Amino acid sequence: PKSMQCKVILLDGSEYTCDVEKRSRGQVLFDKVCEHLNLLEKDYFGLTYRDAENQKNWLDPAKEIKKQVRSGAWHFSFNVKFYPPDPAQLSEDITRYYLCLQLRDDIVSGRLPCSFVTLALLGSYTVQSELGDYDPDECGSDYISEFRFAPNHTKELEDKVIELHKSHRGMTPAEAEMHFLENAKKLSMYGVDLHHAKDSEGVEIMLGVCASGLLIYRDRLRINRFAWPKVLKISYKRNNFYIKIRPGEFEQFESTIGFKLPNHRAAKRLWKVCVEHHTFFRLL
Ligand SMILES: N#Cc1ccc(CNCc2ccc(F)cc2)cc1
Repeated sequence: PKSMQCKVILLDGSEYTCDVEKRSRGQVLFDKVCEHLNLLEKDYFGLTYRDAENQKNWLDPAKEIKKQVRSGAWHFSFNVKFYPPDPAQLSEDITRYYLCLQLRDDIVSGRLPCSFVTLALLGSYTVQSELGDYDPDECGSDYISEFRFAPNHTKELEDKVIELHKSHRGMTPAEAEMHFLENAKKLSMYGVDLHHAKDSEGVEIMLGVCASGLLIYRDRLRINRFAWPKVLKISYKRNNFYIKIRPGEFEQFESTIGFKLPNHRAAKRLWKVCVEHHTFFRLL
């Protein structure tokens, strides 16, 4: 029985390598990675790969791996797929730990914008979880942490992390990670998957996919939001993406809203993530 080597970048930046049968469905690999991570609350997570166009794609666990990666390498990343709106409701601390690792990368990458003070507060909880209580012996007036906290590090940010870290004496790792998540979950771009698009007039917008629905970002002035329960049907056709909205009270007709995506693959990608979010957060 012929087996393919898989490589998976884990959220701590390490590599997990395993072999699966070449006709294996995505679930086979995902189960091996989750067992490696001692992760039981698996439903929030998934594997991504990079396509022939270098776009991030979710590996569909119900479909053959080979039919997805096609001509590319069996190289994947382990990621959060569904960001829980209330991380305190997760059963296990280790689930919150992996969600923290994802969010740290969302911040450093700049996908999750964050004020100076929130960058410092999140960094201070991470340090507290991983190193424990503040130690002046580890940090002089000129201290720079090995921890990546932000898309652009400054000395002022390092100092503020230390100042807040001093205030967390006696905090345990699960406690610190829960505080991290209580702050992170409030950020306006928390768990938002952003997609470049044009409206039915050709104006550049962003479509954001998240627990609370589909967000349209026209710019700092005018942001529309469609809660998932208001959405009856998501479709795509060529480069176009459409949402069918429930009729409003006393309105005779449903309303269909149309967007232009970069190409057909990008319309299909957006359709699939919206459908998956709609289903997940309907049931969660
Ligand atoms: N410079 C340099 C340099 C960078 C990376 C590596 C090893 N990368 C392994 C790896 C590949 C694909 C994958 F998905 C997971 C892990 C070695 C040297």
